[PDB]
Amino acid sequence: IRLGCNVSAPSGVLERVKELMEDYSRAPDAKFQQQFRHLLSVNFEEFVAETKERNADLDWVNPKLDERLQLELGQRQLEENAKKRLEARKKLPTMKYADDIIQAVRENQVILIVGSTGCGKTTQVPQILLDDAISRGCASSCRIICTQPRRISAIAIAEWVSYERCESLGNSVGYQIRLESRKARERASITYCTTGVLLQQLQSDPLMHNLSVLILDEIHERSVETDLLMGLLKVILPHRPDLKVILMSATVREQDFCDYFNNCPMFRIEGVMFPVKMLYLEDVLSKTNYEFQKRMKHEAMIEPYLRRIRNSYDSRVLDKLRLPESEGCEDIDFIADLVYYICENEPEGAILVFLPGYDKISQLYNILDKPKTSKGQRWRDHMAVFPLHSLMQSGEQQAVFRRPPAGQRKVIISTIIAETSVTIDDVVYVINSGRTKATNYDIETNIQSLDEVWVTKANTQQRRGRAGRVRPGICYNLFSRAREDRMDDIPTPEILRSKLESIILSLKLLHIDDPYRFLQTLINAPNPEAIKMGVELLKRIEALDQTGTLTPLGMHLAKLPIDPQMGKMILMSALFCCLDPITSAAAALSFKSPFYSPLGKESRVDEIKRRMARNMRSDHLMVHNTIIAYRDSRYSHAERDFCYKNFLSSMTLQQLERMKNQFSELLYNYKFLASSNCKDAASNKNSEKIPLLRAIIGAGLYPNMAHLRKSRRAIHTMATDDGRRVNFHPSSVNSGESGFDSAYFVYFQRQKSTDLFLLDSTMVFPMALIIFGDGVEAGVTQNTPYLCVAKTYYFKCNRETADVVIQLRSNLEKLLLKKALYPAPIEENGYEKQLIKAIELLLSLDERL
DNA sequence: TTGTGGTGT
Repeated sequence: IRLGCNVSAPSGVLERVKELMEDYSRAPDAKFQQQFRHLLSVNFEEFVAETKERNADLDWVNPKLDERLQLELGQRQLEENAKKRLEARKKLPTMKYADDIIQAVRENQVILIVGSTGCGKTTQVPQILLDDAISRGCASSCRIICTQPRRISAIAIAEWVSYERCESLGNSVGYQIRLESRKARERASITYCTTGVLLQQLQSDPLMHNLSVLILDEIHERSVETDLLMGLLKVILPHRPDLKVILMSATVREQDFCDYFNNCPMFRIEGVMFPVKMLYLEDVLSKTNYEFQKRMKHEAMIEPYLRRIRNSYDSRVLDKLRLPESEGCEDIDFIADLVYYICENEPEGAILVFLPGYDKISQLYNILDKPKTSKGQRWRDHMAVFPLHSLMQSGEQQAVFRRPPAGQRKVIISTIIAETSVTIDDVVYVINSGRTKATNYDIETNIQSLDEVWVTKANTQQRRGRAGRVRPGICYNLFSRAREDRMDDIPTPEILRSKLESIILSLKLLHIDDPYRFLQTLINAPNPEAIKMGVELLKRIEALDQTGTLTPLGMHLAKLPIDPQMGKMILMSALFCCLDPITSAAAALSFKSPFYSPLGKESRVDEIKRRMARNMRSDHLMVHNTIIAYRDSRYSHAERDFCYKNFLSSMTLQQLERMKNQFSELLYNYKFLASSNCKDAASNKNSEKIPLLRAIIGAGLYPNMAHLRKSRRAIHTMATDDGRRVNFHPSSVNSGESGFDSAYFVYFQRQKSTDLFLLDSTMVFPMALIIFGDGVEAGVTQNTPYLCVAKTYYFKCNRETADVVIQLRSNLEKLLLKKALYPAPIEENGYEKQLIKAIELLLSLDERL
């Protein structure tokens, strides 16, 4: 055992802490206690009955509305706005099947519609089912929900389908996503939403009584939400005979879904696209004759393929495919030559180059921008080059989407972001390096890593169509055809890679009490070791009790749109009056940092972060400071200048602000706050006290802790509580810093790439860890009296302080248990406020003099 | 000294 610094407190302070605890301990309407007890008392049978009663609205129809819409449809079909738009809609493949689709839905509860881009299924299939019900004079009985993986999809598809109907948004077509909606009318309507919205609405309506038609789209992409929803439909659909489901998929393991729902009807709908010629590494080295130079394994794969094709390609081509570095992005200069080649031959069109990461995007960018070769210098001023990465500004500006200046060919160097989330319409030529990066989590060693990997067959299939949007394109694949056959079908479904805390807890509100029983029924069942490890985390933060049942705290957390650890942090912040800074830190960890990282500006950006951090040694507080500065710039009408100087995304910042206000209102709705403004003065009386902030930030991120032993920019010896060596990720404001007031840090995310990195961190103090943590005991190890936390970090503490801190932790526990069962804001002068003021005092001892 | 991508009445 190694002993750390002294946490003992002066007599005057311990005297006051004790006086305050005694005030608190002298204390003597909850609908929520009734709601919580009622959830736990019903079995599943009673749960299904009761929800049927509260969501009855769709048992009611409006014949005057049925008729009036039946009438306005037939009437407006003779006008000239429609009948051209009906006629151009009849050009889409999906419409050929309308009557066969209507019949399949009528005769079956679940059916599957399989089709690729341009078949129109997403825009057309809702309109078909809706205009049918209108025409038969049912319009008021028809309410259609169509889920989408991505926010942008949901809006744009909803604006489009609305235009096709000669209506503004908000009438028969609407969209709802997180914190934004243009809702359609209540009946006879189509609603596009993100898959997550539909899941949250299950809490109020777990059997989907408020919809007549559910349409899941892009289920082949295997997002966590659509996998969950399909599992949950196996539970729901037996109790909902009148409910109609349409599954929708690309042709990517489409049988998996047809299998999963009995053997249900499957429509295949032919695509609309310009053909994109597929070439491989043999075909590229055949055209450009590029020459390489500056395990095997690889020899075992390629040689058998070379034999079958030996008379279809030159012997020097086949000899190049034997080089390990011929495949992928290992040689950037090779890719550079391919871009130059397409500039020389081939018609005008944009090149989209798929490389795995930020590192490789910079390399090709520098080679294309500052060319060393003569051919590159020829082409340099004739290319308009956009790097495209989730961290770079180009995605959020207008340039990369528009066609380039005349005489310039647009070359986009992108990550997998250009596969779906971001689409550029003028791309005619796709260079697919075949390499992407992946996050893997090893459950055994508890290390998440970020590794370069080969893409899957589905990735390549998708990237090919990115060349076929405008005219016939070409897709250049920088791997052999032999590699393709070794590639997996689809990427590992997201749920097999994901932390299960949030899902497990969420199921409890749906009266799915056994996560092992339920999660096993998905298309791909998660490792039960991941389920257990999720249950254990929820038990650790006391969202589930020892027998695994929901606690009152856990029902609250289950009701916040954030992971349960950060939901708990936000609650603490209400009780401890730091609401504005803590919700900023919470919102940024859930979504993302506002900082761009443009090419070449890295150190300029490390400077801006360090500046905004205001020497507080916290990535999380640093973001809040940024949001404070952002707000002040709008009050100053300086906003746009402010975002340019500091390399900040205004789209991200406004989104953080929306998330924060959402957490404000929910907590105010739950009676933890007196005001739904996250800037409200009562809620923020502590928001200036930085040790209190670090304590609450730590309360959320515990138990992720690190200890720093070294010196030198500076060099760091640091290890997590598990013993493993780590460093601050170079993008964290703590990288290379020295002169920390404390040797302890908490972090949200640890990731292995070229080292074991803490992606984000806050400097914390031992007294805060002890109060809000667990594994606390007092003792004597050598001849020193100690106080520990997590049975890991042992601190010198005299006995008077240990006996107070431990009495303090008991009262804090008793308090939280009360506040969760009987929600009500902490009264400013009451008994509860005394215990808060006791903790404020003890934590304030670590203030910087 | 370095960062695949989604998302939550």
